[PDB]
Amino acid sequence: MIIMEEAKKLIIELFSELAKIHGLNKSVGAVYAILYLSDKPLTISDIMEELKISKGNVSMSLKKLEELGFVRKVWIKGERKNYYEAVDGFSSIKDIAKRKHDLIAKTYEDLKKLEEKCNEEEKEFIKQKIKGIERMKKISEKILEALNDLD
Amino acid sequence: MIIMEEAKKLIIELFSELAKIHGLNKSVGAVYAILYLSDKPLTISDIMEELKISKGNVSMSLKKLEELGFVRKVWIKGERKNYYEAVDGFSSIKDIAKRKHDLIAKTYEDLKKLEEKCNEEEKEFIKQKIKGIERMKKISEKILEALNDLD
Repeated sequence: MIIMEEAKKLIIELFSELAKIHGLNKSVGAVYAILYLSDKPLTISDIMEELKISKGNVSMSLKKLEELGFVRKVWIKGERKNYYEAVDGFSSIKDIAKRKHDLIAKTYEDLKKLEEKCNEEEKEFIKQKIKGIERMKKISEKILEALNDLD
Repeated sequence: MIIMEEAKKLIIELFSELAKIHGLNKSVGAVYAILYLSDKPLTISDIMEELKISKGNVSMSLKKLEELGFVRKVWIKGERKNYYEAVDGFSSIKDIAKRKHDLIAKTYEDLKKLEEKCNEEEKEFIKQKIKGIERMKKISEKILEALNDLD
C-alpha cells in the first residue's frame, strides 16, 4: 500500500492547483490537502514535515484558510501549541455560495432603487451595467440551487 | 446624474467584497470594477486616480486579475505604456469552472485506479476521502451545467 502515499500526492496536487486557480498560493491549497486527509488536528510543525516548507509558508496558508473558512483552530487539553483541522469542506462552500448570493442580490436591489428615481429616458442609461449584475444573480441562484440538491 | 457616480460606487463596492470573500485584496475587486465599468482600456495611472491608491496597490491588483484571467494587457498604437481591459466576464468564469472540473474529474478517475489495486477489505478504507472528492465532482458538474444554461 504505497498506494496511500499516492492517493495523498494526488489530492495535495489537486488542491494546490485549484488554489492557484482561485488566485491563491499553491501552499494554501497544499496545506488544506494535508488537513483534508488528516483524521486528527495538526500543528504548524506537523504540517511542515508533511509538506516540508518554512514555518511561515505554513502559517500564512493557514491564515488564508481561516479567513476562507475551510480550517479552524483547535485546542488540545494539556497542549501549549495551536492545532488546526479542516472544516467540513462542502458545508463551508454552501456558506460562501450564500454570502456571495446575498451580497449580489442586495446590490442588484439597491441598484434598482436608484433606477427608481433615475427614470424616464435615463432609466435606460443604467440598464447596461445593471444587466451584468443581474446575471451575477442568476448564476449564484443556481450555484446555490445546485448546492441544495446534494443534501 | 450623480446617480452614475452612485452606481459606480455600488459596483466597485460589490467587487471589492467578492475579492475579500475569495481571499483576495479588496483592491483586486475594486480594480476589476473600474475596468468592468470602463468602456476603454485604461493605464495603471488612469485607475489610480479612479480609485486613488498607490502605484503598487494597482500593480498588485492587476497582476492577480491577469492571473485569474479577468483582465488582459492591451497595447495602443503610439503609446509607450500598458493598457488593461476586463475580459468577457462570464466567459472568464466558464473557463475557470472547467479547469476545476477537469482537475477534480481526473483525480477522481485516478483515485479509483488506486482503489482498483488497493482492494478487498481495504478498497473500503479509501472510500472515506474519496466520497469527498466525488462530491466536488458532482458540484463542478452543475455549476458547469448551470453555466451552459445561460448561453
